[PDB]
Amino acid sequence: AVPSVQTFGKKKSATAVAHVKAGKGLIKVNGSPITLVEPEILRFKVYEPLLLVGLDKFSNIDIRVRVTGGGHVSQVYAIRQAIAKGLVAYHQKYVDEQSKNELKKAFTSYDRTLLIADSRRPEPK
Amino acid sequence: FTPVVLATPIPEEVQQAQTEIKLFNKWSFEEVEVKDASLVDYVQVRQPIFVAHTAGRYANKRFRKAQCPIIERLTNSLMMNGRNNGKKLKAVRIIKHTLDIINVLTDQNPIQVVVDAITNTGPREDTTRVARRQAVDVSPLRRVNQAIALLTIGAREAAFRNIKTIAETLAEELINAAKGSSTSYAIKKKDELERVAKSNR
Amino acid sequence: PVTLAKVIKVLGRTGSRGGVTQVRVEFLEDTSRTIVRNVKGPVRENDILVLMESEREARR
Amino acid sequence: AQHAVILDQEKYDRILKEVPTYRYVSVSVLVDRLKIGGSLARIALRHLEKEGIIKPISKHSKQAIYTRA
Amino acid sequence: GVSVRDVAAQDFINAYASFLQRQGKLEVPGYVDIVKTSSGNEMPPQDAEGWFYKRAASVARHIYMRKQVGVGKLNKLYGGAKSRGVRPYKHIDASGSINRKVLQALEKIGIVEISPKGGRRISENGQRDLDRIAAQTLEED
RNA sequence: GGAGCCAGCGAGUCUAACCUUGGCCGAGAGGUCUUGGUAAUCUUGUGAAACUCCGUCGUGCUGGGGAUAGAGCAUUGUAAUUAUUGCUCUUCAACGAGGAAUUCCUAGUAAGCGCAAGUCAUCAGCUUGCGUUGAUUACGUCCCUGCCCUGUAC
RNA sequence: AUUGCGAUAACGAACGACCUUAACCACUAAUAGUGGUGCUAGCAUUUGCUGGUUCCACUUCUUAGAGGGACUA
Repeated sequence: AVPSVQTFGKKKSATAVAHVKAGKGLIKVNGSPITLVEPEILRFKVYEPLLLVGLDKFSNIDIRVRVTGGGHVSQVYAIRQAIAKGLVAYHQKYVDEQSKNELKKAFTSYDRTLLIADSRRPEPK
Repeated sequence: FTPVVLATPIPEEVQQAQTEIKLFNKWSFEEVEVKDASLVDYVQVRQPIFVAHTAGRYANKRFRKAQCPIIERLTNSLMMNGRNNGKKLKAVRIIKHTLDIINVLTDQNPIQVVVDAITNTGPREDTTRVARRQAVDVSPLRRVNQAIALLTIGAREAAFRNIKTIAETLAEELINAAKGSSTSYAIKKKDELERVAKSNR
Repeated sequence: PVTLAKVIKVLGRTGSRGGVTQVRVEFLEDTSRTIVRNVKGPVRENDILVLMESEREARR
Repeated sequence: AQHAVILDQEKYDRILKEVPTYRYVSVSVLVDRLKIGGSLARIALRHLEKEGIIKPISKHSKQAIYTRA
Repeated sequence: GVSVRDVAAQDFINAYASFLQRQGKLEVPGYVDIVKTSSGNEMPPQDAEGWFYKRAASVARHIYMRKQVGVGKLNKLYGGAKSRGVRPYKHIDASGSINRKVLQALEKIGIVEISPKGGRRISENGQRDLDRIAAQTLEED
């Protein structure tokens, strides 16, 4: 039908899920434009995967994300991870491997947590 | 420039950040310099960041916290007394307002003023109990820790039973300590430690 | 005035509680003239100290 | 002594000439070097900004920051 | 096109509350200005005249975004902590009598209607009304 | 004061009356008519609190703090007086960061915040567990406290 | 640590000091989730965007049970 992938991100108990497909660059979280994500002070924490690679990369794809559990802060860290992982997975299948690793180089230079969950867990009894 | 329209329009002012990372999208890390050669390795100002909140874990290896950016090191020490524990988002807002004030009282790049206060305030000699006391030298990492603690403690006490807000008093401390001004709480504390050490050496 | 010196070797813990490390330090302005000093905080090789008194030597 | 809570004509005249002198003005500053109470200062800033005498750079209800221009 | 989801929360609500008050059709309970709105509160609402319109707007938006709601869930939503004096704080529900009349009032002007499976659901006229105010709020930028 | 708005671990009736959605009445506590569930299915997305945004207050034991006390309205129980618990109006105490002493603690840890279960007609400031927000300071030693090991018929 | 090289009037023997978590992956199943399809509301009208309610496909997320995945590297 149409080229598409789905990927997920984790933080502590939040679980973001993202669908990516070909289209016209729009990014929505729970049906609302990403410019409205809250709290305000953390909003740049979500722009990172966009500004770090450059907006030109998104013009041909639609991202929509749902976030479910956790808390106000932990679920912000979930969605940024789901976007980054989603973006490389799309390139990995539908363009060359060269551009795929070009993306990774940018992300892992800035912050490892964009791709890999931090693996901290509550202390047992 | 690169306006690059999208079906969800990102505001112009965010697109302009696409070229260089600025703290709070406001001030540049470029041309910030640690003026004392002894501290260059211990004041992280080289990796830029957008906002002073990170998940990073630094407790696991004993020198690893030297890599944490100085602005985040500062925000942590505001979260101090028991009524404020865990309230980091409160602390982040305080820093955001503080840098603004320093950009109006005086006119330097405010992140430069912070670096001056840190380097200028850390004690350089101390004492230990043997009873009697003996004078000893102090290591560069501890110099940074002492500076941060003295600065925020002075700010906290100045703003208790106050009229000025935390941001007002923290801003005034930093400015006075970038100068050699003894009016700042932290400068007085440094002097007493060193003159006592001189007496006992 | 102040004098800078570079840590070249760490010798061991000292003091009644282990709160102090003994270190061998090389002057930065000119090599040699090495001296041994007591340092209060955590310290590593290549760290730089600010010796505010020069002609003094650690106990032993 | 006590801070004023109603605006006499003398202080009104005083405000309009003094405030353009300061680099930085906030609720705390007007309460400090002028002697009006905090409930006046919140009113004065909104009036002076509307009138164009002071320049805003950020507003946050729990903090406000205005400059000479 | 535009949807309510495209507008910031405490910006849509202020706009719609101001509009709704001018039309004057929204019927107020009359015991307004005595009631605390919650048994957990201390002092009544501080905006003496406007506060009933503000809540009417908030309820309408909250229903629009959801499948259906009833009075009990609204009491949970607007609840809060009560001080309980020297004992530790606890969660407490808001007044039922306010919220019930709010829903009844909105139903008379036709924004909301009773759903099967209980509770209230948005009317198609409610959709049309709220979507219009959304467009105006962005356009004013 | 108004607005925004997000969890995890539990527990529930036919033996009969447990957990309760929705409609109506009441300022509130509460009442009343129906309904789903012997449960990954229904209560329950347990829409929790801290928290975020916009306003009022202006350093005055003050709009901080809420003990003691008066009047009235409800709910459990065979029975609330020496007063189980809840609500409303009024009363408005000490307390301005605490001497000598002394407890716990090295990472999703301390501390802040709330929820469920236990007991149980009603009655928690208690005990156990769970999640939310999330630091500073070591990565050492035998100084203090305490434990352990390797000359002489005593 | 009676945990071991060697030495040699000794040689050869006896108690105390394995089992479940965290973490990756094939297999299950659905009372959990996703997508499509029929119908349908609002906005706008490149034919989109956000929702409500009859079937179909799937198992990645969830699930829980089972199977395998550090010796000082």
